[PDB]
Amino acid sequence: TEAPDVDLADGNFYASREARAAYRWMRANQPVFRDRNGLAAASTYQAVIDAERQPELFSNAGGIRPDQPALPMMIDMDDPAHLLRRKLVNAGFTRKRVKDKEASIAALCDTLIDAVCERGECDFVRDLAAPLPMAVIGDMLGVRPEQRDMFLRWSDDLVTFLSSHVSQEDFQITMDAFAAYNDFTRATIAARRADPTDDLVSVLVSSEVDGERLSDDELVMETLLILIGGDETTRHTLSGGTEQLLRNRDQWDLLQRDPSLLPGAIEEMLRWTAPVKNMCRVLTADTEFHGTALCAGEKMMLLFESANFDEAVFCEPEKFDVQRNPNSHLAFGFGTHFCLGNQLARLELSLMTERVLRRLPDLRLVADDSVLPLRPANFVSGLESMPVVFTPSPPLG
Ligand code: HEM
Ligand SMILES: CCOC(=O)c1cc2cc(-c3ccncc3)ccc2[nH]1
Ligand SMILES: [Br-]
Ligand SMILES: [Br-]
Ligand SMILES: [Br-]
Ligand SMILES: [Br-]
Repeated sequence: TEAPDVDLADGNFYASREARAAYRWMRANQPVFRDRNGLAAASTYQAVIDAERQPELFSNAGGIRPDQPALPMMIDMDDPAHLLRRKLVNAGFTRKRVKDKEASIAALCDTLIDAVCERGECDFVRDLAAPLPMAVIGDMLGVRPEQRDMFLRWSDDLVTFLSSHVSQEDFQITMDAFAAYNDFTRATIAARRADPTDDLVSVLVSSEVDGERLSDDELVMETLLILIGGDETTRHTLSGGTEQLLRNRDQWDLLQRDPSLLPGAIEEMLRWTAPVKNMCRVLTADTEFHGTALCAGEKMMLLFESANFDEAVFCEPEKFDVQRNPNSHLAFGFGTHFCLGNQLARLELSLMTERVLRRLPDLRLVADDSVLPLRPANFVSGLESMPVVFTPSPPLG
C-alpha cells in the first residue's frame, strides 16, 4: 500500500522488469498517478482511452515528449490542422499501397534469414529484428543498402534524444543527425519533383487535399516522423514477441501447426511488447480526471504498456496467449493520432514471423530472459540483444 518510488521520465524505469509491478499499484490505487517528481500519468485502460477521446482538453500541440517542445510534425498537431496534414501524408499509407509491399518485404526477410541460416546461431535483435524494418523504410525513402547503417545511426541518436533529457553533447549529436537527414531528404525531394518515381517522396510530393500540398519543409518533417516509426518501433515487437513464443513453447508449437493463428499472434506480440511506452498530452484547462486534479499547461503521460496489462480489460494479462480474443490493445494508441503506420508494422511482423517459424523451426534462446536486458529509454524500448540457436539450413537465394 505504499506507492512505488518511480520517475516516469527516467529511462531506467522502463528497463526494469519491475515496471509492471509499479503499474499494477497505480491501476489499483491511483489510476491517474503522480510520480516522485509530480509528473502525471494515466495508468488504466479507461483513463488512457478517456484522455485520447478528449483531444481538446488533452492536446498534442505541446509536443508528445515530457520537457521537449512541439515540432511542426503531424504528431504534435491538433485538429483541424492535424487532419489536413494526416490526409496529405495518408497518400503513402493507403491500404492498397501498403498491402502491395508484401512481396518486397518478404524478399527482405528471406535475404536476412539467408545471411544467418547456415550458421546455427544469430543475435535475433541485430540480425533480424532491427534490420528488417530499416530495410523496408530505407527502400521507401531511396536509401542505398550500404547506407542503411548510417540512417539507423542517425535514427538511434534521434530516439536517444526523445527518450531522455540529453547532455549538451547529445543535443549537438541530435542536431547534427537532423542536419544530415535534412540534406539527404531535400536532395530526394528535388530529384523526385523533376523525375517522379513511385517511392514515398514521390507519392507525398504529388499528394493534394482541399487544394493544398506539402511544402518542402513539411516533407522533411513528415518523412522524419515516418523514418523513426519505420526503424525504431517494430524491431522491439519482433524481438520481444518472438522471445515470448520461445519462452512459452506451447505457443510456438501452436503457430507452427496452424498458420491461420498468425494474425492473433501478432496482436498478442504487440500487446505484450508495447514498444512506445508513453505519449504526452498537454492540459488545455484545469480538470478533475479520474480522481486526480490536473492543471492547465502540465503534461500527462499515456502509459500504453500499463493499459495493455490492465486486468479490467485483459483477463490474466501476464499470460501470453496468441489466441487472445478480444485483444483491443493500445500499442498503436487510439483516436485522432492512432498510428498511421500500423498496417505496415503488422505486415512486417507477419512476414518475418511466418518465415522465422518455417525456416528456423527449432529456434531456441541461448540464455533465458532473466539475463537479457532492455534498453534504458523513456519513450521507445525493447531488448538490446537476443542470442538464439537453431539447426542450420541452406539459403533460398
Ligand atoms: C510496432 C510499431 C509501431 C508502434 C508501436 C507505433 C506506435 C505509435 C503510437 C503510440 C502513436 C501515437 C498514437 C496515440 O498517441 O494515440 C503513433 C503515431 C504515428 N505513427 Fe506509429 N508506431 C509504430 C510504427 C510506425 C510505422 C512503421 C510508421 C510509418 C512507417 C509509423 C507512423 C506513425 C505516424 C505518422 C504517426 C502519427 C499519426 C498522427 O499523429 O495522426 N508508426 N505510432
Ligand atoms: C528529435 C526530433 O524528433 C523527431 O525526429 C521525432 C521522430 C519521431 C517519431 C515518432 C513516432 C513515429 C511513428 N510511430 C510512433 C512514434 C514519435 C516522435 C518523434 N520525434
Ligand atoms: Br496544431
Ligand atoms: Br489489405
Ligand atoms: Br513508398
Ligand atoms: Br486450440
